[PDB]
Amino acid sequence: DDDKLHSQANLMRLKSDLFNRSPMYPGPTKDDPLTVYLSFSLLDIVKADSSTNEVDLVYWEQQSWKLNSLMWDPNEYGNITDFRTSAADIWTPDITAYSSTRPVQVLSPQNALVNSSGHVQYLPAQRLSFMCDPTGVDSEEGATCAVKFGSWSYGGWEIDLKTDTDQVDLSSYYASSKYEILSATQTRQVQHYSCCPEPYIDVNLVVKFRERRAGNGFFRN
Amino acid sequence: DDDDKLHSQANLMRLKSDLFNRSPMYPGPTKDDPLTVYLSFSLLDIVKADSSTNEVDLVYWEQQSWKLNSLMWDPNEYGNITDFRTSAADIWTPDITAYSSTRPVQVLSPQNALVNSSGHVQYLPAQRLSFMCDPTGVDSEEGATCAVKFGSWSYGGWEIDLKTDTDQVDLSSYYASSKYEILSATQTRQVQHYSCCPEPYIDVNLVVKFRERR
Amino acid sequence: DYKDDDDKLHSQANLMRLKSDLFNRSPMYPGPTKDDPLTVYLSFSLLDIVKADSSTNEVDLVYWEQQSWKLNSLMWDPNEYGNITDFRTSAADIWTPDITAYSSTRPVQVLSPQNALVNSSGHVQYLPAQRLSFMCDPTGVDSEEGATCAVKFGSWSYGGWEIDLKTDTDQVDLSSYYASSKYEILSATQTRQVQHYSCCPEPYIDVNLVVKFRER
Amino acid sequence: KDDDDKLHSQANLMRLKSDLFNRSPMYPGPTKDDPLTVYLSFSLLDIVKADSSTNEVDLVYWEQQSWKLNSLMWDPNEYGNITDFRTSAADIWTPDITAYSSTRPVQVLSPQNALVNSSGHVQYLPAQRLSFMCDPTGVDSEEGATCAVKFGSWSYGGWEIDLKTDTDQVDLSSYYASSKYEILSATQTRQVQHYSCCPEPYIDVNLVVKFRER
Amino acid sequence: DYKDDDDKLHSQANLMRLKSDLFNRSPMYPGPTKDDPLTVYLSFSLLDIVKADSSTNEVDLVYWEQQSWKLNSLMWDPNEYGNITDFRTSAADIWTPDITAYSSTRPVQVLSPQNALVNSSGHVQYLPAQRLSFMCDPTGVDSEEGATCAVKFGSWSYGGWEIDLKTDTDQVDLSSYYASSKYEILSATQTRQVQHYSCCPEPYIDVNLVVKFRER
Ligand SMILES: *[C@@H]1O[C@H](CO)[C@@H](O[C@@H]2O[C@H](CO)[C@@H](O[C@@H]3O[C@H](CO[C@H]4O[C@H](CO[C@H]5O[C@H](CO)[C@@H](O)[C@H](O)[C@@H]5O)[C@@H](O)[C@H](O[C@H]5O[C@H](CO)[C@@H](O)[C@H](O)[C@@H]5O)[C@@H]4O)[C@@H](O)[C@H](O[C@H]4O[C@H](CO)[C@@H](O)[C@H](O)[C@@H]4O)[C@@H]3O)[C@H](O)[C@H]2NC(C)=O)[C@H](O)[C@H]1NC(C)=O
Ligand SMILES: *[C@@H]1O[C@H](CO)[C@@H](O[C@@H]2O[C@H](CO)[C@@H](O[C@@H]3O[C@H](CO[C@H]4O[C@H](CO)[C@@H](O)[C@H](O[C@H]5O[C@H](CO)[C@@H](O)[C@H](O)[C@@H]5O)[C@@H]4O)[C@@H](O)[C@H](O[C@H]4O[C@H](CO)[C@@H](O)[C@H](O)[C@@H]4O)[C@@H]3O)[C@H](O)[C@H]2NC(C)=O)[C@H](O)[C@H]1NC(C)=O
Ligand SMILES: CCN1C[C@]2(COC(=O)c3ccccc3N3C(=O)C[C@H](C)C3=O)CC[C@H](OC)[C@@]34[C@@H]5C[C@H]6[C@H](OC)[C@@H]5[C@](O)(C[C@@H]6OC)[C@@](O)([C@@H](OC)[C@H]23)[C@@H]14
Ligand SMILES: CCN1C[C@]2(COC(=O)c3ccccc3N3C(=O)C[C@H](C)C3=O)CC[C@H](OC)[C@@]34[C@@H]5C[C@H]6[C@H](OC)[C@@H]5[C@](O)(C[C@@H]6OC)[C@@](O)([C@@H](OC)[C@H]23)[C@@H]14
Ligand SMILES: CCN1C[C@]2(COC(=O)c3ccccc3N3C(=O)C[C@H](C)C3=O)CC[C@H](OC)[C@@]34[C@@H]5C[C@H]6[C@H](OC)[C@@H]5[C@](O)(C[C@@H]6OC)[C@@](O)([C@@H](OC)[C@H]23)[C@@H]14
Ligand SMILES: CCN1C[C@]2(COC(=O)c3ccccc3N3C(=O)C[C@H](C)C3=O)CC[C@H](OC)[C@@]34[C@@H]5C[C@H]6[C@H](OC)[C@@H]5[C@](O)(C[C@@H]6OC)[C@@](O)([C@@H](OC)[C@H]23)[C@@H]14
Ligand SMILES: CCN1C[C@]2(COC(=O)c3ccccc3N3C(=O)C[C@H](C)C3=O)CC[C@H](OC)[C@@]34[C@@H]5C[C@H]6[C@H](OC)[C@@H]5[C@](O)(C[C@@H]6OC)[C@@](O)([C@@H](OC)[C@H]23)[C@@H]14
Ligand SMILES: *[C@@H]1O[C@H](CO)[C@@H](O[C@@H]2O[C@H](CO)[C@@H](O)[C@H](O)[C@H]2NC(C)=O)[C@H](O)[C@H]1NC(C)=O
Ligand SMILES: *[C@@H]1O[C@H](CO)[C@@H](O[C@@H]2O[C@H](CO)[C@@H](O)[C@H](O)[C@H]2NC(C)=O)[C@H](O)[C@H]1NC(C)=O
Ligand SMILES: *[C@@H]1O[C@H](CO)[C@@H](O)[C@H](O)[C@H]1NC(C)=O
Ligand SMILES: *[C@@H]1O[C@H](CO)[C@@H](O)[C@H](O)[C@H]1NC(C)=O
Ligand SMILES: *[C@@H]1O[C@H](CO)[C@@H](O)[C@H](O)[C@H]1NC(C)=O
Repeated sequence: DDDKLHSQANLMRLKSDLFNRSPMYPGPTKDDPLTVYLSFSLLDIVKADSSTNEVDLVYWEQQSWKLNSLMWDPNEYGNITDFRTSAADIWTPDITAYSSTRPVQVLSPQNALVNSSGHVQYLPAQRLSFMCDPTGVDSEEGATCAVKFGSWSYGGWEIDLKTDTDQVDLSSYYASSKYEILSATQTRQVQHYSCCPEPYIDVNLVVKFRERRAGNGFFRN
Repeated sequence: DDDDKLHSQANLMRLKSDLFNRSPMYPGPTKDDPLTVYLSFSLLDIVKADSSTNEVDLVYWEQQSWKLNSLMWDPNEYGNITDFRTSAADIWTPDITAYSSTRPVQVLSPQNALVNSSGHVQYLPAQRLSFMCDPTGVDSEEGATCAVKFGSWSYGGWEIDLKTDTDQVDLSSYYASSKYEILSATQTRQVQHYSCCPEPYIDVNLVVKFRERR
Repeated sequence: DYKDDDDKLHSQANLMRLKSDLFNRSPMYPGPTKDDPLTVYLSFSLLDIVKADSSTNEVDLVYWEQQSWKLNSLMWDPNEYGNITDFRTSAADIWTPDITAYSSTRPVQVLSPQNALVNSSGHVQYLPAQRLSFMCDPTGVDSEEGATCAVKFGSWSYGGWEIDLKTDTDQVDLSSYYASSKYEILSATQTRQVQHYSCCPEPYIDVNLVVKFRER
Repeated sequence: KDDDDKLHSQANLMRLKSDLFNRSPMYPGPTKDDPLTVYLSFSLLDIVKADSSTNEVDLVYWEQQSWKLNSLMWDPNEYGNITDFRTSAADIWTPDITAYSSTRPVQVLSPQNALVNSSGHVQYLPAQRLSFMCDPTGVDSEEGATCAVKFGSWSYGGWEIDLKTDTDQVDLSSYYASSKYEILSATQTRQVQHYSCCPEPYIDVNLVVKFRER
Repeated sequence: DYKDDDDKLHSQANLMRLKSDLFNRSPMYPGPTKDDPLTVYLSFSLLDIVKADSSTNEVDLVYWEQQSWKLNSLMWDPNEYGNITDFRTSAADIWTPDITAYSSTRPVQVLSPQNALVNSSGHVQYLPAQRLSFMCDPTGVDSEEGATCAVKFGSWSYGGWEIDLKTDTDQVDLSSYYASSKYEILSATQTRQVQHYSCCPEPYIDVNLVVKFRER
């Protein structure tokens, strides 16, 4: 049972070495660029407001990246290959929804997973209000909306974005939602501004949805 | 007698300082240092059920308990203190969360925890929760049925194992004049597997059947 | 006069010296224990019943809650500190009890600066003004007999062997109640209660606030 | 060269702030032996909402507060002739003035910073949105509705803090011309309150506003 | 590449070194004075008119507000810092101006991470995205001429001798305005104004944002 206090001490020592004994990573630069992978799972479309043209979505947004400053040798740490930590202990990217109408709300505990090769996985669940015209949601063809995500302060030469797939994950979508999903895609886009040389990257989340019509009966999920 | 109670008070200051200021905070469980967390619910009120958004608002107390070796002490060195209350910010707490909440949880009680000499912690946040629920049927005799799963957000079953003492949600505090009456409320431990990973994942499924008070 | 100015200066330095000896000398009070229990006195003054929602069965109440307790670690000899017999300070500088409404439906909102009064015998007086939403069925509010609701207040984490709760009176103070409120108060009472549970030896104390009210 | 003088005046300001704030313990607040006079004045910006279902009204206003501390004085000659500065309100003591009949926490609409001058005067001007207890009945007639809310210290009696007003007329010059509600009059009046339990008098400023639908 | 990783490490150290020298090596900037006046450039990009409330005469606007200024104490020689000419940093790490909307009815809400760009000549660029409720009478929004509203922005505590405000253009940027908004913009202008008060010698500067809009 002295093995247990031992591995606890190894973890404590690892985090102290990583966090306490080095200054926090200052973020990416044009000389030290970063790639952030984004992926979305849509959970629920909660509300569509046709008087303001705002829609409210609940989703999980997976973010991952890699820092050399987060690497270690599992063998000096008693074979710890990964650990959970508070997101406040690490640098995280400034990714944001460009068309939000209210401050995004965080639904999940804010913690991340770091492994020995320096990879970070951060998966905040969020509630978002964003600009969307729901017109046609009460029909069978439904309504279509889009919101773009990306760094607020960094261009493409500092932070690049990529997605693993263009399919947004619907496997967790709430089956009894007021709204059913017809389709959801997530697409990397490159934009330029005349005033500036560098590219700007965003991931475009496009959702087609309609009012769910129920039969009379219990729909179980 | 009044000079004993000053020692008593100094004994706790000393115990608190020895636990909290001497080693670092517990950095969560690991695969080879896993932790069991007991979870149990007491439902207070169903406040609102919204047909327009399909969200329901529950008020409840969520009882969490676990045990840490680093929180143990010998009461004889501490003036026979067997336990104390402390701010929850002073201790590690599990990341248990409702998977299908639609709004940030609202905290209805001061956040303090009880720690006892064998290192067991008792944490009892009272909360208001909005979660995804379709209230249809709430006006029938059969009523409406909703489910919300709770568990660790970031830790798997090899790190945090999750348990209940009973599969019965505690109704003894449920508000008798609520707009909604409770037909049944259950809390069931479930084990889940993802094809992506060998690790089992644990949740407690809170299932509630309810209808408008008639 | 620079004699008056010096006087002012010396008296400020005295209060500063008192506060520094109390607060910066010994670690903050760790809270009460079985061997060192604390008595907390509660009293309520009702200000407005702002609304009653019959769709959710919630009521919103504005009130002032007076809390007071004594700590030996807050005591001083006024002779050593310029004849200061008391002072006002931020509620953050001192231990406060964990008293909470057991049947709130939303986090309680604090309406007043959070400051407390401390006296040389170690007594603390703290009067937060608050707005609370709590579970109440306001059926009958539209009839002469009115509606009745109750909410219990007490320590969330400390049982009766640690914190003992008491009331000055069993009569809620109505003297500051808003005369133009949508609801008039038929009566309000505040009563200490002691509860025991099969599971546990320790008694649990609360103060039970019962308000009977109807539309103006 | 010119950048040198500017650099010097910055150093001067920083030196003054350090001497005032870092080089001494903050003012403990007023006492019976060291009382403080606080000047209060109101400018009404907008009556936003009048809710007849709850009897609450929502006002946007700025509240001017000023007082003088000997411990904020300095000789401009030792400070590069700085006669005043702007500072964060957290850096200095501010009085506990409060609306006694508020129904929700006041919302702060302006950056919280104060102006301090060499003679020790502080000027602090928070812009606020306030919901308070008011019965709007009559708001739909030509006579209008009347409402009053009292402002004063929460924790200090008249022997510690004394309130004064510059004038009994509330400043309307900034009132929003297109507001849903028109102002017939607004007065701000110092009042002395007595309670049976206590020798100490209690001071407040009573803000009375007559208004009607525009 | 392994030596390529040494170079990245070195560049991280350079930036960390830079920030440490700017921030931890001096007391905070105390803000502007009449002897060290400051010019702030303001520009607006209109995003959405979310809601026009005719029962309260409040309108809710989503916009980006670009603020730019220059501090001598933020300058550095890139040659001493590995040729870094700019960096991003948390807005909390720097002084920021007190610019505020004078006719807001609710606290402004921040929609974007608060970080700023600083470059070697001492220029800062801060671009908060915000949602603002302000006093506006939406009458005529359902007609052809539409409705017209205006809100003034400027320093809350500094006069013209300390903070001067400019705009680069009198034209609000509409290129990002949501095409599907409930409301379409007929025009938006942003104009520097100089306010004078009888009581005071010092002028007070503001930027007046005027928006003419109607139901789509
Ligand atoms: C610190 O950072 C700074 C800023 O990042 C950096 O300075 C810049 O460095 C880069 C890399 O050197 C420069 O970008 C390059 O530009 C090259 C083209 O410019 C050359 O040709 C220009 C045009 O000449 C014609 O036109 C003019 C009229 O316009 C006319 O008078 C001429 O006669 C001629 O007809 C010319 O203006 C320019 O001359 C300037 O710069 C040189 C050297 O810097 C200097 O000697 C001169 O006196 C004068 O100041 C120059 O001759 C371009 O070819 C090159 O692109 C190649 O490499 C890139 C990758 O680097 C590839 O993408 C591409 O495929 C090519 O292979 C590159 O884009 C930039 O112009 C520098 N200067 C400034 C101010 O931005 C420093 O180097 C950094 N310091 C350190 C220590 O790292
Ligand atoms: C700091 O602040 C707190 C309050 O915020 C102050 O607390 C007070 O402390 C004093 C001193 O301990 C208390 O006085 C004592 O009271 C007890 C109990 O009797 C009181 O309450 C009883 C029921 O609640 C009741 O029997 C009594 O009623 C009668 O008596 C009072 C007059 O005292 C009268 O007003 C009533 O009409 C009744 O006739 C009474 O309410 C009492 O037993 C103590 O008595 C003895 O000791 C005193 C000297 O202390 C002596 O003079 C007597 O002869 C006797 O020997 C004592 O009177 C008071 O109750 C506390 N009030 C509280 C807690 O709110 C505290 O004093 C402040 N400190 C300082 C330094 O200012
Ligand atoms: C700092 C704020 N920032 C937010 C921006 C905002 O981007 C977007 O909203 C956006 C991006 C790609 C495609 C469409 C976008 N978009 C819109 O343009 C409106 C709508 C809400 C939306 O989704 C992110 C990228 C870049 O900053 C890294 C910006 C660009 C960099 C450059 C560009 O100026 C033309 C542009 C900025 O204007 C400011 C900068 O000037 C220094 C910026 O505010 C955003 O412009 C859209 C754009 C800059
Ligand atoms: C990090 C966030 N986290 C939240 C999750 C969320 O879990 C659930 O929502 C859930 C769990 C059991 C049963 C039903 C669940 N569920 C749903 O799946 C939708 C509905 C709202 C709901 O309640 C907790 C457990 C685990 O993390 C410890 C997750 C799984 C671990 C693994 C799994 O990937 C296949 C899965 C994650 O996708 C991410 C991970 O990849 C590293 C995760 O986001 C959640 O997936 C549902 C699931 C992970
Ligand atoms: C820590 C949370 N705490 C809140 C409680 C809550 O108290 C009440 O809600 C309550 C008390 C007396 C009478 C009625 C009460 N009540 C209700 O039960 C419903 C309604 C909201 C209400 O007012 C305060 C006192 C004590 O904690 C010091 C509790 C008791 C201690 C003991 C008791 O268990 C039987 C009881 C607790 O259940 C938990 C404990 O077991 C771990 C507790 O959650 C509360 O029980 C009501 C009760 C505990
Ligand atoms: C500490 C909180 N405090 C708020 C009070 C509240 O003041 C008012 O509400 C008020 C003041 C003057 C005129 C009318 C007032 N008033 C009302 O009383 C109802 C309505 C909301 C309103 O505006 C401020 C002044 C004094 O505090 C320095 C109080 C008085 C000091 C003394 C008085 O006891 C009778 C009175 C207090 O009751 C408590 C105290 O006991 C130590 C107090 O809570 C307030 O009483 C209204 C009154 C005390
Ligand atoms: C400190 C608070 N402050 C906010 C003010 C508020 O500014 C405005 O509201 C404003 C400014 C320019 C033009 C129109 C303005 N305005 C209005 O006045 C009403 C309407 C809402 C609006 O936008 C900012 C500028 C200056 O402070 C730097 C003020 C002026 C400086 C001077 C002026 O006194 C006459 C005036 C102040 O009254 C207080 C001061 O006394 C020291 C002030 O509160 C604001 O007056 C509008 C005005 C001062
Ligand atoms: C510390 O806490 C645990 C529970 O959190 C206590 O364990 C209990 O032991 C008592 C023996 O009287 C039993 O009532 C329970 O069955 C045990 N708990 C559980 C969950 O089964 C332990 O005794 C506590 N130590 C004390 C009280 O000092
Ligand atoms: C730092 O940023 C400033 C702008 O904030 C840049 O200065 C601008 O340069 C452009 C192009 O020459 C000119 O229009 C003006 O001289 C500047 N604009 C403003 C607002 O002053 C500058 O390029 C940057 N400095 C360095 C050296 O990188
Ligand atoms: C860490 O995570 C990355 C991303 O999934 C993975 O490719 C890598 O193999 C992991 N490293 C270790 C040692 O676990
Ligand atoms: C305190 O009071 C005593 C009288 O009891 C007096 O002699 C003394 O001067 C006072 N102390 C101060 C500092 O005023
Ligand atoms: C400081 O403020 C007061 C008014 O509050 C004014 O009378 C005075 O002139 C100012 N400065 C001084 C006294 O030098």
